[PDB]
Order: sequence, then structure tokens, then C-alpha cells
Amino acid sequence: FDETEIEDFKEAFTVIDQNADGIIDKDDLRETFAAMGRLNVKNEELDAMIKEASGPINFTVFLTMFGEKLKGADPEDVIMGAFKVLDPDGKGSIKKSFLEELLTTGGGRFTPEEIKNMWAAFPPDVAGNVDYKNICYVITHGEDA
Amino acid sequence: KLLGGGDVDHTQYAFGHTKVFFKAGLLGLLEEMRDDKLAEIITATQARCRGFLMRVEYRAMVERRESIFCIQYNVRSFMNVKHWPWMKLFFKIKPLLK
Amino acid sequence: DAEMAAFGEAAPYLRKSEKERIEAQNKPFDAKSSVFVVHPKQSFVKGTIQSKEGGKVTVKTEGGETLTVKEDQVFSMNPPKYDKIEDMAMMTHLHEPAVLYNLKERYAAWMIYTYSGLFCVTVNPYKWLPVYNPKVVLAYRGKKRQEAPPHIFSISDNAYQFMLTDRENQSILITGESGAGKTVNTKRVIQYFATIAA
Amino acid sequence: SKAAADDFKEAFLLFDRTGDAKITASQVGDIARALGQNPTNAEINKILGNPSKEEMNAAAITFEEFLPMLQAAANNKDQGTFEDFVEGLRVFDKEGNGTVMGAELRHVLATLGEKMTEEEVEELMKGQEDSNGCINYEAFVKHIMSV
Repeated sequence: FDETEIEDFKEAFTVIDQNADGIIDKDDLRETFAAMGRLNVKNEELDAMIKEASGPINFTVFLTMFGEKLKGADPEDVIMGAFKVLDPDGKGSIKKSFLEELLTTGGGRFTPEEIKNMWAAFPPDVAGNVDYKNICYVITHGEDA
Repeated sequence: KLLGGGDVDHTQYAFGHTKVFFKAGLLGLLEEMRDDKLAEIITATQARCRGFLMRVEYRAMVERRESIFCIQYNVRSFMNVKHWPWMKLFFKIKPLLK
Repeated sequence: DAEMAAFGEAAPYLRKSEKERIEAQNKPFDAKSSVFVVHPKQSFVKGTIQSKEGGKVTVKTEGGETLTVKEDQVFSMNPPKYDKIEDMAMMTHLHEPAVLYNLKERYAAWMIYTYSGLFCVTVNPYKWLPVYNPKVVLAYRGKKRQEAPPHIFSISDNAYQFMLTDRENQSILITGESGAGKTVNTKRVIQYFATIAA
Repeated sequence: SKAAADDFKEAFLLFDRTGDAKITASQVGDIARALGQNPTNAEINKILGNPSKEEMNAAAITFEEFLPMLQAAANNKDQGTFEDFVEGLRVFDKEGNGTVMGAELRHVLATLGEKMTEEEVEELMKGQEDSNGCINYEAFVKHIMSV
């Protein structure tokens, strides 16, 4: 965890903790979702978020919960560092079959089935290994941009 | 100029128009050792190279080591997150920011 | 090698290939044991020291012979670095044997000109050589004896040089026994003068 | 001695491709170099043969032979003097600046003495020689002794 990433989680903690007392309760979760447009947010969704913690969601409990789910989270500059080492001549997005072979043949984390799941929402270019960069974006901030 | 250095007897030699003059059998001994040391040499310069050559191989069955991980873990996040309310929220919202 | 061209054809009789050299100077040597020694039939032959009788010496031979000879019937042997030295006087071992031996070795290799200080030793080939070669003559032209291998034109040119450089007269003293072949040289020196400054 | 360095045994598990804790005799040269030892290939060859060990037929190893062979090679690290490495290349090119012309060092490293492949020669010049065709061996030998 770099310090600017921890400051981003402190700002997200303050936007969900609308009572500003330092502990995100279930009313803060529901009022942050209602301010984003969720008028139908069920109480069972708020209870499942609180069921991931053993205590009240203060800043260090929110940081330890996000730490334990993001144990391989990598910032965009280090993902582009590794993709610039995979394309060491610069500019070009690397081939689809080169990333499939190098993921498998180096590591067990790069096994195929997982490579079909990589192509599956990370579209073609991304999946193929040709573009580059959009995948670094969606690994640090999810969903389609 | 060369003989400038060395903890050598600046006596034992003598220069002249086409060559230096030198006494014996020590300096003689020195050279000999030296002689062997060159037979080695190239040979010596090869080695380090060879050595060094493989030393980079280890770093590779090696450089990559982490850049992968980074890539490894990094993806996994997303696969988990992308389905999370809070994260979608941040997403639609991430733009209005500055 | 690179240098030698001028001679080219004569080269082999003047100097040796840069590895022939290398293969000779860079070889195994055991100083403390390798030596030259006295010898009743042959003057001085080489050998390896076997033992030490406190002031007597037993040595093996090069041919296979064992002799126990005095301490001073025994003479050191130059490191290989001094194989077929142009100037024996550069050797670190100024003996009687080492001199005989140097001459001898560079002769068996067909090199007739070896220097021994100021001298220019010359050995009768007893056969023909491209040395008096009309290419050589030029080659040795304008060269100090350190810029070229042992040869008579070296002496003969340097004289000339020196002649004009120092403004002093010169001389060349040729000398040897009846069969040494001096006239031949003398003559050959003379042509040299005539050619290079006619 | 241990200083018992148990990381030499952990590096033997990274070079044994079968996982049985044996390393073939053909890998022992390169693994002595990867443990911080530079024995020449003729030296690695001699020692082997010296001990009536044939690198021509199938070989296996055990840690109990590889440990004392690394400890017999470790005394020879006093031959790695950098004065003689930089002075070797300083006698290899004229003028008072440390630059070998590209192809002089590449052909000498492949054909003189212990033959280095031209693939390994290109991997050792890559980055230190720019497009002028002149290898600065002051920084080149510095980076070769950085590994």
C-alpha cells in the first residue's frame, strides 16, 4: 500500500461515512447508495458488507478488509512497467499468443482456463495481448470505462 | 614513465637509446609468474564473462519474477471488485473528479 | 606479421610467425630444475637437475643420460621468453652455453642473423636464401635495428644513416675463419652501398 | 563452513529440474558460477577427469559431492583481479581512452581460448556498446563485475 492509495481509501471512507464520526454504520452505507441513485438498496446487501468485518467499520478495519481482498493489487504504473518489459521496443501492443504462452510457461497462475477468463471480459485486444493499458486501467479501477 | 610506479629497485635498471637494461634473478622470478598468468589470461577475461554471463541468467530465471506477480495479483483484484457496488459507484463517479 | 610484407618471402628466414613465437615463449618452464651442463663428448648439452650432492650435481639429459658433475659444470637456462632472441645480450643469462644454444636454435630454423650485443653474428647457410632479396634491400632501408629483425643490411644501413645523421665516418669490421664466408658478405655489403646511394 | 550457507542447497533445488535433489555434472560448471565462483571451463573439466569422472556419459549428483567441489573451486577466487582485466583491454587498443572496436571484442571472445558463443557475446555487449562501434571497457568491465 502506497500512501496515496491509502489517502484514496481515506477519501472513500469519508464519502461513505456521512455522519463523519469515523465509523461507517449501515445507515451510512444506505445513504451513500441512495445518493448514487440506489433507491432500492436492500438491507441484506448492507448486512452482507457488515458481515465481512468482525467489528465496526472504522478506518483501520476498512483498510484491513481491503488489504485482505487486494493481496495482489497492483497500481497502474507498475502494471505498465511490466508491460513495457514485455514490449521492450515500446508503443506496440503485444500478441495474443505470446501472452498466452508466456503466462502458462512461466507460471501456474498463467495456466490456460484462466487465460480464457482473461479474454472474457477483458476484451480482444486486451485478451489477445495487443492493446495494452486499458487492462491496467480496469485492474486498478474495475468495470468498463 | 611507466617505471614511475612499483615498489621496485629504481637502481637495478638502466635506460638507453633502444632499450632498458635490467639486472637479474628476482625480477626474473616475477616475470615468470607473470608469464603463467597470461597463459591464463584471455582465459581469465573469458571466465568472468562466462561467469557473469550466467549471473544474468539467474536474474531472469528471474527479472520477470515480480513483474508477473504484479500482473498476477493485479488482475485478480479486478475480477473480484468489478462486481462490487462500491466499486461500480467509484467508477461512475471517478470522472466527476479532478 | 602485419609488419612483414616487405620481405614477405624472406620473412620466414628473418622472423617467425607471431604464434610460432607465442607458442614458444608461452610454454611451461621449471627454472629451479632446468639447466645446461658440461659434457665430455658434446660440449654442453641440456638437462634436468635430478639430485644435489651438496656440491655435485646429477642431471638427466636430453637424449637420456645421467651425469654427476660439479656445481660449476652446471649452468642455468633462460626462460622460454628468450627463445630465439634477436639480441642474445638481452638474455638474463649470460653464459657460455646459452649463447651457443641460441645461435644453434635459430639456425635449425634457418635464421642466419642473430645479434650478440653490437655484433651481427652470421652463420653460413650452405644453401640458398631469399635474404639477399631485392625486396629486402628496400625493407631495411631507413630502419633502426629495433624496427627490423637481425640482418646485415641493418648494420649497413644504419651506418649510412648514422653517417649522414652524426656527420662522422663509419666502419664495418667483418671477420671470421677461412670458411666463414666473409668475402660474400663484404661483397654483399658493398652492393648495398652502391644500390642505395648511387 | 556454515558460516554455514544453506542457500547453496536451496539454489541446488532451483537448478534440479527433476526435484530428486541431484544435479548432473554438466550443470555443475554453471552452478558454481551462479553461487559466486568463476572457475574456467578447462579447470572444471580437469578436476572432473582428475577424479576419473566422465562428463561424456550420463551423470547424476548428490549434494555431498557438489558441496566439496564448490569448496575446492572457492580457493581459486583469488585469481579474479580487475587490474589485469582492464589492462588486458588497454593493451588491445591504441590511444589513451578505453574503447575496443565492436567486432574486435566479439571475434576475440568467440574464437580465442574458451569459445563463447556469439549469442552470449551479443548479450554481453548489448547496452555498453552504442552505434559508434566503440565499446568503453572501463564501464564495460565495471558492469561485467557487477554480477
